[PDB]
This record gives sequence, structure tokens and C-alpha cells, in this order.
Amino acid sequence: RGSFVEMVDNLRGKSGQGYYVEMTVGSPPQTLNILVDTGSSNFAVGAAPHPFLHRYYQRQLSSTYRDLRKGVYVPYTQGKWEGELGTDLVSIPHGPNVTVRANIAAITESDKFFINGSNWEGILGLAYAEIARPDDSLEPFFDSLVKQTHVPNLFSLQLCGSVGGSMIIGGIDHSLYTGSLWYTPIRREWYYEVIIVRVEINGQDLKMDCKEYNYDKSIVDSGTTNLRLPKKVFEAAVASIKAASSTEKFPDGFWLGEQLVCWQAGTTPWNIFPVISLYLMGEVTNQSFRITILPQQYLRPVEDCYKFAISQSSTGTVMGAVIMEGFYVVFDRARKRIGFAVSACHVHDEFRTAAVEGPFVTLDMEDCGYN
Ligand SMILES: CN1C(=O)C[C@@](C)(c2cccc(NC(=O)c3ccc(OCC(F)(F)F)cn3)c2)N=C1N
Ligand code: NA
Ligand code: NA
Repeated sequence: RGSFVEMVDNLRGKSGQGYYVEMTVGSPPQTLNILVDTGSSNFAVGAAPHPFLHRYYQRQLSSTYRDLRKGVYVPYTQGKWEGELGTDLVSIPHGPNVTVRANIAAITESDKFFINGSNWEGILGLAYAEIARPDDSLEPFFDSLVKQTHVPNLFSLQLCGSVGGSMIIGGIDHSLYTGSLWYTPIRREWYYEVIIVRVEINGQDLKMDCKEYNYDKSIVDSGTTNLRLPKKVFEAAVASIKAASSTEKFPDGFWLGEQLVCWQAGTTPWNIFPVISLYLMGEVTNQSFRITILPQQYLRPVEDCYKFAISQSSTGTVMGAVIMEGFYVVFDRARKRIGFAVSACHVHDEFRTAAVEGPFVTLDMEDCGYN
């Protein structure tokens, strides 16, 4: 409890490609790099020699493998994968010193799924059975972990945004954050769904009906890059960001993520860009708190050229790696809540730092949840 030195720094990544943890599958152990994803619930790994893959799960080499004689087809907004289900023994070398029998989808065919030049070979879905494929009876990895061991039912993520971070499995490490943790309820256990009750650009309320902020949900997703905002909120959001930053100008396609914008080295105008604060539902009736992110988070370097990493959505708000890089995030599954604290490692400047602040008084927070 509170100290987990062995798990500190167990995440690696490359800008834009996601954060991955080393895992082993089967006996003898086959080592793989696995994308950490709080936005999905399948443990799926490459199982065949796709060209983009450094390595892949070779089921034939494992004595502990058990076929479930069952297929799964998984389409996404763009790209898909399909696979064959089974179970085998899984470990996390730089995680808890346990071994569990987990479901694994062996990916036999995929499209627009693996990334050319990336260093991961599979994906660890850390969300709940409700959104598992093909259905809620396929038990996600973290459930199997907690069912079969003494590992406490919670994990936490410090994503530092070439890149690194920590996934503390079964606890919290106090060195990873400064100040206090503030908790927001998990509304329903499927995605890590939360409720945003208020949005400020540079301390300026959007004055939108709060239901709009959560239309049709808001979730915390380490497998998404952007802060994704519902269409109507996004319009409001950029309009207010465009205005707060009207001190300089950029093409209209830039705000739509259809082009990059570039400045010279040692000289990006951070300060003409506003802070963004999301107030989240608190643990107590009529009590909220707010998280504050910097343009450092929503203006992401591409290779000085940057992409605007706030985008519109038809699936609701997504607090991707943009938000998460500001914070140490606690997925407290045992108490159905998400904790936020200022990350000890977040990227800032000398004028502004990311922040988690409370308590604030906010009424009718229940009306902010879409049904
Ligand atoms: C959004 N999403 C999906 O569309 C489906 C799924 C399974 C998925 C599938 C394939 C790839 C990914 N995610 C990524 O490639 C990715 C890339 C960069 C990411 O962040 C990088 C940075 F940290 F922002 F720099 C996070 N995830 C997610 N999970 C999701 N969370
Ligand atoms: Na247990
Ligand atoms: Na601390």
C-alpha cells in the first residue's frame, strides 16, 4: 500500500503511438509489448506474422494454452480485427509477482489495427465485461487477476508525455503525484464513465447545459490521444479557444485537425493559448472538483509542428492521453471511483501548471448525466 518501486516506470511509448507494458503469455513465457487501454475490455494479441509486428503469440509453443473453440470479430470506427479465443497463463514482469489464467484473443486477421513502426503487439483492455467482445461473459484480464489473486481491485496510471510512465497494479504510489487525490464516481461499470458538470476556458464558463458535456457519455480512455468533445461542446469549446487566442491566427482546417501548424524552435507561443478546466462530479452531494490542463497537453508535437488534439465526437467526451498526461489517475474499481491528482511528471512551463482543486459547490449534478 502506497509504495510499489518495482512497478514505477514500467510503461514505454512513442509520441502518438500509445503506452505499452511488457507482458508474458503461455509456458514457457512469451514476452510481448501490450498497449494499455482503459477504453476497451479485450486482452487481444497478434498471433500470426503480420509485417508490422516485432513478434507475436505462438500458441503452438505453449503447454498451458486452452482453446475455447470460439471466434471473435471486432470492428471499430476505422479498422478491425478478428481472432480465436483461448486462455493461457499471463504475467506482468514489472507488475505484481503473480500468474493468472486469462482469456486471450489470438488475432489472426486485422486491418488498420497494428501501427507500422510501433513497438506493441497487442492490447490490454482494462475496462469492464459489459463492453467485452463478443459479450459480457468473456472475463476481462483485470477481473481474472482480482478473482484469482490477492491483488487489490484497483490500478493507477501515470502517463508522462520517447515517452514513459507507470502502471501501478493493485495500488497507488505516493511519489507519482503531488497534493491531494480527488475522486469522481464511476457512473456505470462498462467504460470508465464519469460526469462533467462544468467546463471553463481560461476560467470562463461555457454556460452550456451540462448534459451537453456528457452527450452521450464521458469516459477516461488511455487508448485515445485526444481530448474528444461532443460536437456541440466542441464548437463552443474552439470558438472560445479561437477567441482566447485571437492574438495570433491559424487556418480554419487546423481547428478541425486537417492540418498542422508550425513555429520556430525555442519559441512556441504557449501563453496566448488558454487553460482548460473540467469540473467533475464529486463524492458528496452538491460537491465538485476541477482538473486544469495546459496547451502543452492539447497541443501535441508531431514528427516545431503541432497538432490540435481536441476533436469533435459522436460518442461523447473522451478524456484521452491528452488529459491523462496532466495527472496521476487512480482507477479505484473497489469503490467505483476515479481519482485525479497532479502528476509529479507532467509537462508544463514556469507560468502555468496543471491542477486539481476542490471542493466547489455545484447543484443539480445529476441532471448532467445523459439517459
Ligand atoms: C479509442 N479506442 C478504439 O478505437 C479501439 C481500441 C481497442 C484501440 C485500438 C487500436 C489502437 C488504439 N489506440 C492507439 O493506437 C493509441 C495511440 C496513441 C495513444 O496515445 C498516445 C499519446 F499518449 F497520446 F501520445 C493512445 N492510443 C485503441 N481502444 C480504444 N480506446
Ligand atoms: Na482476490
Ligand atoms: Na505525493
